[PDB]
Amino acid sequence: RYKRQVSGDEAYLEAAPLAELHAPAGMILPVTSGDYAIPVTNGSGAVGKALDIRPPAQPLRTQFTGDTASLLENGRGNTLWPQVVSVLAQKNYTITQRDDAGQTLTTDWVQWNRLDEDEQYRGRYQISVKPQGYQQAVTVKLLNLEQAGKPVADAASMQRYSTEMMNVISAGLD
Amino acid sequence: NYTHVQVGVDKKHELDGLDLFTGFTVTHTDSSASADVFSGKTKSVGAGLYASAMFDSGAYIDLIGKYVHHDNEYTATFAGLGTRDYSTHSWYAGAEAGYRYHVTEDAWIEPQAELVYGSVSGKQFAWKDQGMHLSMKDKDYNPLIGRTGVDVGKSFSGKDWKVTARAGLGYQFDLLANGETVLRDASGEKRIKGEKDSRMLMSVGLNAEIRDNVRFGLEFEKSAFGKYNVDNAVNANFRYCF
Amino acid sequence: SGNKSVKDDMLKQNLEASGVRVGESLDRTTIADIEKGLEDFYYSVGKYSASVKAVVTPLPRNRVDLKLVFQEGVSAIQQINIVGNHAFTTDELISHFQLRDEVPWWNVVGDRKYQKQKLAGDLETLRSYYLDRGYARFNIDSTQVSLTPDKKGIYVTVNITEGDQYKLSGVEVSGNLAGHSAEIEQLTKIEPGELYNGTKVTKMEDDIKKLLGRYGYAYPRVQSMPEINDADKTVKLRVNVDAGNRFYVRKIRFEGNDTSKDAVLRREMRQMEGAWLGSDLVDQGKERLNRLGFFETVDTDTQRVPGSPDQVDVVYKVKERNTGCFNFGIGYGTESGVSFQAGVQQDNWLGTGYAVGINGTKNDYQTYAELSVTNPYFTVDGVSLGGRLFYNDFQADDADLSDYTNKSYGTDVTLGFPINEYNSLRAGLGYVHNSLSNMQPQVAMWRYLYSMGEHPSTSDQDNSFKTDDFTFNYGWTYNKLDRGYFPTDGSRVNLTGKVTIPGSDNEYYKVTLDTATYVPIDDDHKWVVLGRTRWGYGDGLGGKEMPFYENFYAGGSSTVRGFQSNTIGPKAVYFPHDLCKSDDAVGGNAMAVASLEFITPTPFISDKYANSVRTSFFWDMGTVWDTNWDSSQYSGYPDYSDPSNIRMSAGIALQWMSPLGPLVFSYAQPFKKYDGDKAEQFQFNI
Amino acid sequence: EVPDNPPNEIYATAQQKLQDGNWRQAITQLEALDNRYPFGPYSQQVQLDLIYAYYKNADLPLAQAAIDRFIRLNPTHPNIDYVMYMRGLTNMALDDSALQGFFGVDRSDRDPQHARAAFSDFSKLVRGYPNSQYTTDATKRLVFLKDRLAKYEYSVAEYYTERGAWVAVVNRVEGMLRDYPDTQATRDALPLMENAYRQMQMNAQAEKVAKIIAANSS
Amino acid sequence: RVVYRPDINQGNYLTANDVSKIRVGMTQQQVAYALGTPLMSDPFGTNTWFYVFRQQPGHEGVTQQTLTLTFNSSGVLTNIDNKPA
Repeated sequence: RYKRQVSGDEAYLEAAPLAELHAPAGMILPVTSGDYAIPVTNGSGAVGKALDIRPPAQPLRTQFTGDTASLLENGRGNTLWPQVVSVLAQKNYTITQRDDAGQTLTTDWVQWNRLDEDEQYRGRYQISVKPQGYQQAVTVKLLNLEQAGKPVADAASMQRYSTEMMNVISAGLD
Repeated sequence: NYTHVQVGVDKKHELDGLDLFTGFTVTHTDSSASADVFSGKTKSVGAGLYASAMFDSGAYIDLIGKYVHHDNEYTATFAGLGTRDYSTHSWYAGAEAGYRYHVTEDAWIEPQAELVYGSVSGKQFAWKDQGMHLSMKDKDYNPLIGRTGVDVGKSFSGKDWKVTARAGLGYQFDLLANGETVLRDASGEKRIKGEKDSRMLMSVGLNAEIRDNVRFGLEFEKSAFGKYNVDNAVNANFRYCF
Repeated sequence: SGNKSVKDDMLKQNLEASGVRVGESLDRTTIADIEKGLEDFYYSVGKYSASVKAVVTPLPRNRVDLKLVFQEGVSAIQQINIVGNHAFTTDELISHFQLRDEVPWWNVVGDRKYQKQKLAGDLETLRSYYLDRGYARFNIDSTQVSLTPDKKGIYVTVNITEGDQYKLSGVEVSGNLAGHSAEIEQLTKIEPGELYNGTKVTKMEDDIKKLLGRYGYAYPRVQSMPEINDADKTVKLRVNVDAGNRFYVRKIRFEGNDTSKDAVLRREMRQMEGAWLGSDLVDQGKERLNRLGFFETVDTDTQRVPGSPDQVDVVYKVKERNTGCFNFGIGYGTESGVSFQAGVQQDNWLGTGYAVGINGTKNDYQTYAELSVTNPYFTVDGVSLGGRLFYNDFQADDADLSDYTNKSYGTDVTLGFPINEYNSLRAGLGYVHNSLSNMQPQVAMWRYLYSMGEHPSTSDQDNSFKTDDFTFNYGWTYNKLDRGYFPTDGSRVNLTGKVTIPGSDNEYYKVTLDTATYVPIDDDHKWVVLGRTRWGYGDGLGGKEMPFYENFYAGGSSTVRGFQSNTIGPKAVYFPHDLCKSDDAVGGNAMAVASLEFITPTPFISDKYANSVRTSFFWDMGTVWDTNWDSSQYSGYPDYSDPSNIRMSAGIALQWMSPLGPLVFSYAQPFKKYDGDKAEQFQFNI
Repeated sequence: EVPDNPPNEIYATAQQKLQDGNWRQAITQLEALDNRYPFGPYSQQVQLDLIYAYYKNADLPLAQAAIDRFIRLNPTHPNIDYVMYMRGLTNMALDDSALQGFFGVDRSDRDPQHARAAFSDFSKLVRGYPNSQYTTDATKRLVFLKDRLAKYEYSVAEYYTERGAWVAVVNRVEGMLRDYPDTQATRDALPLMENAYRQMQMNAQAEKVAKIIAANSS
Repeated sequence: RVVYRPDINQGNYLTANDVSKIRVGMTQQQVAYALGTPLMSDPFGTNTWFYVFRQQPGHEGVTQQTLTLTFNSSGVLTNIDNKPA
């Protein structure tokens, strides 16, 4: 595929897991140097080709705290909601399912981001609420379940990209 | 059948939208020809200089010119030639202009033309070995030849294609054929000269490579026996090291 | 822009190292610092008409770009004098200085620029010249450079003190040295009545260090003071050497070999891991690694462990070179039918140390193939093993002209073992079948057939014969070189002799010798003379004659050059169908070729590629002849049993080690030519 | 050769054509963009894409230089696990891949260097941030590299056993078992230690290590 | 046999003069200074010290004279063991 995968030298997976060396009574093995030591470590991680190698998207007070995109300090912050309406449909054939005008409270619809990489239609839902914490009216978009090719997935990489597409749209246009 | 090898050096620099270039070179062409009553072994070794310029507008102008010393040992029975060594100098220079316009992103369309003028001393010798005088000599031959050729070149890269695929066709016609020679006989004497030619051409086969350690070669040949029983020579090889 | 004396590269690393490089901030203090520094560098070059100028160009997004203007007009050396001296002429001193004031017309050897470090080295040379000749009471009182009031001429003067001569009365040795003192005094045995020489003393400390390293002490400490008796006009040396500490190699380590395994290199290196280090052993090991020939560069490094006081580890940093290759090619053609060729020749297959050679070529004119495999280290001691199979049913049938059709094949197995530090004997057995057919009528071959008891007719051009041969062969290769390709030191001689055991159709024997030696003239080993020679002789036994096909040939690359590939030798004579002299040769039973060669680096390409290439002048001296020659038969035709008909030439040669492989290119001109020279001028052997 | 136009479009085109996989043209665009936009709003993302391109374009040394530039540029970034894993992957990829890979030749007794460096890098990663997404495959790589280094040392000890220098073998295998006590290499190297002790006339220790085999008969 | 055999040395060599310098009841640093660092050491249980002689010019009889030291876990020599063949 040559697109999103590590080199094909993946035969290292089927290596013999290490086994400890018993010390008989009457003598002791020399103390381990410990320079080449591995501790016990968790699992539940994709390995081989299933493991993902793509640069995580660095978000643009350019908020980057993962599941949140709370950027912020404009006196006309309330006017950003009609700007978001202009972004939807008009600018990019999008729509907010239930968006009040003054409240700036919206719920995103299942979209379809076909940005190559064999990434099929990705349905990302979110809640568009504009807070004013520690600054003026801030932008925030708490994403929700995404579909992509699979029925559902919750890998933080694809979730990060899914929130970051809206993040970069908002940052670029405003 | 012949083998010709040339080498040389060149110096160049850019300009305000132009890339001037010049250089010097030497060449050597050995050949062996077989006929019904004539068998010749010829060697033309010499040297010369060339120039080549191009721009960002898709136009290139090139020219070469060299002098060699053609010496040939020929065994012939008719006219009592025996085994004779005809040796003389020959200086010839040609020019050409091409326009490798960007046909697409994977090829460039190049129409080009060329014209060359060359002069060589004749073969003056006596045929007294045949019993009769039969003086054989030629005037100062000053042949010239033009040619027009179109081609398309695949500018492949990426170390996966990295080839120089090219296609097209070209026609060469003699611009001047002034090879006059004089022969003598008991009944009378005769004079001869040359005429025009309408030679065709072909393209190169593969000229392939991938990286800085692989080079692949393959040549395409044509043998148009219908016109003048012409033929060509081709080869195919590649080089790699561990 | 502006600079031309120095390539712009060293300028950009000069900027980069100082602290300013693309992408970081700007500091105008560093602007002034680097301006003055580049002026100082130009003054060191000697270009005092230099003024580096900085052009600041502001750019949006708070950027800046710096341009440099370099208006260097012209530099100057115009005067050297040695005022103060009285016993030596100035010119003989000038003959040794690196820096020269002026050089005469009929040579372009030296330039005329001024480099301060060159002056310092020249002062060192002058000091050594005076001190090693006895003048111990010598120094450099004062040296002055001077500039004319035009910034176009620089002079240099030196002021010294001659002093007086002194004699080496005697030396001694002190300090806690090794228990082997006797040989130290042996090496420091000084015979009186000889004048002083400082460089002699320096060599004394150096080789004392070498010898103590040989015993096993790797970090010694040696110094010496010349107690000078001015009243008696003599000197004595007081030397102090410490024993150091017995050092030991904890680990031996290799680094750089991507392809070759650990075992192949560890198999070398007479210096052993886990013992008392010997610098001589390490040098022998590094020379052997250089000898293997498939390492473009190897260098040794010694590093004591930061732990115990006496434990040192040695690393061998290498950079392998690509050797061996496989080739493939089809030569289709109406005049040639269908032709085909393939084959791989690799000195070190995949790095395992084995050597392999395979080829196969097919056409209507020829059908040839061969296989060859060898391991140099059958056992751990170094005995070799090799096998070779070949098939040569060429059948040059078309036109049946000036040849003789043969189908031949053979298999041989050899083994060889090393006997001393630099010699390996070789023995082996072989079997070979040959079958000759068609032939062509010409003289000097029928003698071989008649020697076997059969007398075929001479008018006919048909017929055939078969032969099987069992052979015992042996060899002896004395090799001592510095590297594996175009070396700079040593010599190598090769002996190969073959005989036939009872029960074989052929009855003969064969001997060949080769000798290539290299003699440098410069200590740095850049200009060197080269001596090649090949010798060969063989013949039949028991009243019989040696086979014609196995005979010697001469002419081509690596042989006498310029003449033709395989041209030197007596030419046959054809039977009537009276006797017609052949153009080509058939091969004499005794050949001897010699060559002397003068190597010189090419002055065009830079030092990045300099190690790769090598050009030279050469003088080919060769001659081949056949002792067996019936002079009485055709004395009317010239007699070539006498080897006096020498063939020789001279010219230039060039060798290029491309990533695609070895390349050779030679130009030569025959001088003592004869008939059938078919001379060429250039060759492109690989 | 490059359009000097506002940055939004050049970033957009850069990500779009990296999304295509046109590395030969993407590396030049990205490097020019970085050198002309040194402190853009999200230049970190630019540097990470440069890492990705360099690795996938097989220009490993310049990628290593970019890694050790980024680490000092901001030693505290919420994505340094990816950078460290990419560095270790670069080391391992640089280490072992050649015609032997087609031939399946055991690359054990080759020059380690890069293997040791890769092991150190991966170990630093895993001991740094066990909660990251690049730990499992990392741990597997640690196991594989440990096995490789142990096999290399076993091979050199085996050659010394072949020669007959029955001291250096003791030191090398002792270092093996002190460093690599939990691998197959020591498991088949112990008999070499036994043989060395038996040949060394100091069998008082020999049977001692023989008892070691008595604990792992299996 | 007949093939050339390179010289092999695989130990720490010390002459009889340093052997005479050995005496029970003194620290470890002094004995390391006197005989050199130990190229061998037992890493199991007792921290005893070994010194060995390997010397064979090639196709010739090997020469071995081992010399062993025992140390308690206090930094003082307990006993020695010389052996000349």
